[PDB]
Amino acid sequence: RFLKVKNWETDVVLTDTLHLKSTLETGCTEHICMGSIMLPVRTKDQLFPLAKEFLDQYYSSIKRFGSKAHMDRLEEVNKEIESTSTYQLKDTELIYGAKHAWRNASRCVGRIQWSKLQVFDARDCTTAHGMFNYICNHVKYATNKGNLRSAITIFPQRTDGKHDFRVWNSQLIRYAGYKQPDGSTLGDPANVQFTEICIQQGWKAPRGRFDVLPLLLQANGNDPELFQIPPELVLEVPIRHPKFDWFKDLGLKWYGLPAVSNMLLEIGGLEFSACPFSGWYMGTEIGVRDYCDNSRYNILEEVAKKMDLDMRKTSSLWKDQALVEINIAVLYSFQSDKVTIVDHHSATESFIKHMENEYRCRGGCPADWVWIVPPMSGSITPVFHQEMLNYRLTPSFEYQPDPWNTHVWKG
Amino acid sequence: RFLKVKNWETDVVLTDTLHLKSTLETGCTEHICMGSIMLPTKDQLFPLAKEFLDQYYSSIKRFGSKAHMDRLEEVNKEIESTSTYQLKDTELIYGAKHAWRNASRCVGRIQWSKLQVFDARDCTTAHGMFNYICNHVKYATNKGNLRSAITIFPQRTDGKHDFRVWNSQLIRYAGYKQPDGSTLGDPANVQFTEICIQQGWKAPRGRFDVLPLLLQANGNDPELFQIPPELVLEVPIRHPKFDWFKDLGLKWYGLPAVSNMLLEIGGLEFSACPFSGWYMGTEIGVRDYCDNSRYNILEEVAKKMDLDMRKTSSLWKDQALVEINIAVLYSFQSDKVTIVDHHSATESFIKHMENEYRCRGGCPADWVWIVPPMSGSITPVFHQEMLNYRLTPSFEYQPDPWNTHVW
Ligand code: HEM
Ligand code: HEM
Ligand SMILES: CC(C)(C)ONC(=N)/N=C/CC[C@H](N)C(=O)O
Ligand SMILES: CC(C)(C)ONC(=N)/N=C/CC[C@H](N)C(=O)O
Ligand SMILES: C[C@H](O)[C@H](O)[C@H]1CNc2nc(N)[nH]c(=O)c2N1
Ligand SMILES: C[C@H](O)[C@H](O)[C@H]1CNc2nc(N)[nH]c(=O)c2N1
Ligand SMILES: [Zn+2]
Repeated sequence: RFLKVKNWETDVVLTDTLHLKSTLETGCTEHICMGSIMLPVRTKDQLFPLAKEFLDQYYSSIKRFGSKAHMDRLEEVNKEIESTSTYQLKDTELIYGAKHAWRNASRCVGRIQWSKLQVFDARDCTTAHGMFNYICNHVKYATNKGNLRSAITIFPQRTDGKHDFRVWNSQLIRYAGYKQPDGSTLGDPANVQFTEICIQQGWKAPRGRFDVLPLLLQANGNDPELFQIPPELVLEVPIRHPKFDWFKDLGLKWYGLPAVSNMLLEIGGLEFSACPFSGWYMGTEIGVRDYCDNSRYNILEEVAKKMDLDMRKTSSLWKDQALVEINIAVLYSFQSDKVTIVDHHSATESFIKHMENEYRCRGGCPADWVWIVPPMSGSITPVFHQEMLNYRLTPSFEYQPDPWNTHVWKG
Repeated sequence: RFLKVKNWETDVVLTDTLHLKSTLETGCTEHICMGSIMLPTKDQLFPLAKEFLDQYYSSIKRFGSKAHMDRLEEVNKEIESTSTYQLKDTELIYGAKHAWRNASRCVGRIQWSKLQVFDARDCTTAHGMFNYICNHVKYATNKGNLRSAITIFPQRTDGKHDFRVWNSQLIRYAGYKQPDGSTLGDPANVQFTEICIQQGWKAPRGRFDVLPLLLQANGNDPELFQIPPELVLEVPIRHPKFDWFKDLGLKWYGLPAVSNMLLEIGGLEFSACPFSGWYMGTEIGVRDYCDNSRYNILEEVAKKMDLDMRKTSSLWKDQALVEINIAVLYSFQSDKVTIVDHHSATESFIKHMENEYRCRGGCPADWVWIVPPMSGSITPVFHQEMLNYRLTPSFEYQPDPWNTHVW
């Protein structure tokens, strides 16, 4: 079966055959579309087919399908599964797998870069202090003094589900949030619960508006331990505006390295529950979502006030005006400090070229429109006008429950 | 089978049960989501009529009453005898209001119960269609105080006597390709404009020419008619702070009136059912003005503002976009023509969704269409999970009649 997608701006039609290789479910049926829903211990039984599927994919990628080397590796993995009930990936397969999980990540607009990912193998790690050291190294390598380099660090895979490696932080670098007794929040409201955990674990909080959170790291199913990332390793950018000189007096800054640390990487049926990965920011992530969501720093009012916009009626589009100015400031600030950032026009234009390339060479590109379209100026970006098909390919990044909801405390 | 939708800004969770009555299919499967794709007999008819009459009698609290049974009996008799049936006025009005209520792509549905339904099932000629349409235009326009309306022409019979309005909206601007290679007027309408010219329209060959109506009665060849200019309320576009903005010479029409969809009620198909409400500002200022394949005016506006257009990261497009949209709203408001901004409309839709969840058990909604085409995440609909499913009565797409019609 072939499926066609059309761009309604250009009339370019593309044909998808890659969706035939999709195995996992979407959440949708013939009777309900769940496309806007945010979120819609294995036996040998299920493990060998998943491993075989993966190694067939790997050996095809390297022009070695059906080779002696291919056959010997299936045999070796099969015996390892029946003998030990799991298996170990070769380094080459781990690299291939991690790059493909990114290539397959349908919510990711940055995937033109997928083949340039630095994979750090941390599968020899055994303790939280060991995890801390690997994570400092990733941050320093990825940051590269502002010339950001995409990277992933991969800790040991799940075994019995009782010995999991987890990074409890949702990102390696994030700011603390504090709920005040009057009901207001200081800092980032998204991180209040996590910040309360850290404090309970013994972090002494500076209690300001941009406190970089400590790492909370669980090795081998043990209780997590706290570590402060060396401040000299945390690159930050003070936010100012090219024309408005009062903008700096808002006291805003943000960190340069966006590093997702709470997802699960699945490769060939193996589950890597700690696999922090990092790229670089698209400006709207900070300027639209982190600053202007009502449930985040919520700075629209204060900015619009300073601009003396007409705030008595929404139809003045005061929020829209302030929104654009904030986003100019974020891009200006990062570019001026020589910290890698991409604007939403450049990023979406690149994605469309990536997507067309993938259709030609791969037969498809799964993509989640809801996530790919930027949270401001949607229809003046080419992706708004592009029909996409969303389906799930493995290797993949997957959500997993927050570890505080499932952890068995040792004491 | 019982489904939750969460708002991520407010944490409010709603439970959807209404989807279980979903009839038509979505295009999606368990393997693939098609959420962003724009267009994914006697024995057939009786269950459809029954399903509809059942929800109708339920709505007037008369389910299982004799009057309910008797109507079902009568229609069954009528289908058996005539192969079709005729809706009572009460059913027709209920059906059209509900087709709007069920429109998953419509952010304006808080208004769904206030719909003036004009029964045109007695219409027989293109001239009668023109008459009904002028009356709808004048009624809905109401000197700028717009009122929602639908006009319903006769239902499909054997399918070779279809009533159709060939136009995609009652009021739109012409488009002409030039020797230049550029396009004058609205490029969306270039093809329909050619069809009009080939049918005999003398086009005045300008940027904002109101197109003539091309009306097909009774499967006959369609015919041209000019809407009385005095019935077409238009708005010149100026800006509350930029004096040069009026120099661009932009205008738009006050009445958005979709005229190419098919209304399905109780299995009956109404192939000509033009309907109208009023504009949300972004439809004109973001889509009609700034789409690359529409009037595409961002470049000209940015220049006049003297923005740095050397690099995408200055956000010059985004800046001009906001200004264009301020100017659309200001202009309609100044001229006392109903318009709604995207903040107000989306806020209303959230309130409507809650009402529907509470009173009906859900609200089919298509997030891809509901979230405005600018400033998505600063509107509350961005953060609201929505379930998309197909309920009937419904408005459906149908093929353009020039691809179907036999001359
Ligand atoms: C290279 C620079 C990159 C840019 C500009 C980029 C851009 C983005 C953006 C804007 C989102 C949506 C984020 C949000 O709204 O929270 C995203 C999601 C995602 N990206 Fe990329 N990305 C990049 C690199 C990567 C890398 C290196 C990986 C993994 C190796 C990755 C995997 C994903 C995944 C798994 C998601 C979905 C996360 C979720 O569901 O919350 N990205 N990316
Ligand atoms: C009262 C004022 C109304 C407002 C502000 C409103 C708002 C909108 C908006 C912004 C769209 C998306 C249009 C587009 O992007 O092309 C839409 C689509 C839709 N609306 Fe409403 N609407 C209103 C009245 C109505 C009425 C009176 C009906 C039917 C009786 C209706 C049925 C629909 C349908 C069927 C669509 C989807 C059409 C398509 O797929 O192209 N609307 N509406
Ligand atoms: C971590 C990752 C995906 C590799 O980098 N990509 C990226 N630009 N952003 C991902 C999430 C960042 C999040 N939106 C934030 O604003 O902190
Ligand atoms: C009833 C009706 C016609 C849907 O009104 N709704 C509306 N505000 N617009 C719908 C389509 C109009 C189209 N987006 C336009 O910008 O011309
Ligand atoms: C409910 C809805 O799916 C949710 O708000 C999504 C919308 N699209 C998004 N897109 C991106 N990139 N990131 C997000 O957090 C979201 N949030
Ligand atoms: C490809 C994509 O589905 C298409 O561009 C849609 C996106 N969302 C939309 N939303 C509305 N309200 N109107 C539209 O025309 C579209 N176009
Ligand atoms: Zn779907």
